[PDB]
Amino acid sequence: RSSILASANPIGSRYNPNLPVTENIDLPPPLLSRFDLVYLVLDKVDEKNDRELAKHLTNLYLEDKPEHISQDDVLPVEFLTMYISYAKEHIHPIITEAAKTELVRAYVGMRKMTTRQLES
Amino acid sequence: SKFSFGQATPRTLLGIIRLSQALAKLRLADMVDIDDVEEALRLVRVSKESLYQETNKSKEDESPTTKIFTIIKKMLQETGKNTLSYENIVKTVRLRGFTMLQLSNCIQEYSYLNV
Repeated sequence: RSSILASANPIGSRYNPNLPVTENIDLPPPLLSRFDLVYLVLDKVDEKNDRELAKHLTNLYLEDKPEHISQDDVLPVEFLTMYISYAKEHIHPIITEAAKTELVRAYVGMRKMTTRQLES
Repeated sequence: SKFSFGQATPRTLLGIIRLSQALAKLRLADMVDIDDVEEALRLVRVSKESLYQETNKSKEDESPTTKIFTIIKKMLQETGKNTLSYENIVKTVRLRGFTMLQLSNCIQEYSYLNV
């Protein structure tokens, strides 16, 4: 009982925009429906995005510690592990009647545009 | 095109940084200057230009009439009128370095073809 976090890749190492998702990747159709979130991170050529991304990576190599970022904006690794282990042993959310009504309406609207998407 | 290479992946951007930082170690310098960036970018352009031939031609030294035509394009960009009375373009040519005798011959040449 564990989650699977993998990263797929296309055949020719280039996601063609004029090709379907099932044809670009050699993954079985049943394997694609078993996942919960199928993100598609593309490498779009943008001048406004490559300029800000290069400045962020250059600031990490100039200073070993983020002095420009405040301490209340980035949480340490020791505090992040204590927030997940504590909530996974005491916090137990219960689906109420108002929350269960919107989940049924959202599942019908998605099919009008499998049962694995309902549990996700 | 026929010489379709790879896409501009972000990994190629980090390669120029590693090549520029390695060039500063040979010169015993703790800071990367502008010469180290140009030297690292030259090695990438050489490996990419190995498919093209050694035939490069470049020529850009014609009559000075083309330089005066660029000043007329600035007036048409802000306004866009082809009138004969031009009193503001003459003040821009004098600040450049051209004489007033050659300016009158360029305006009459363009006015004949209605430009």
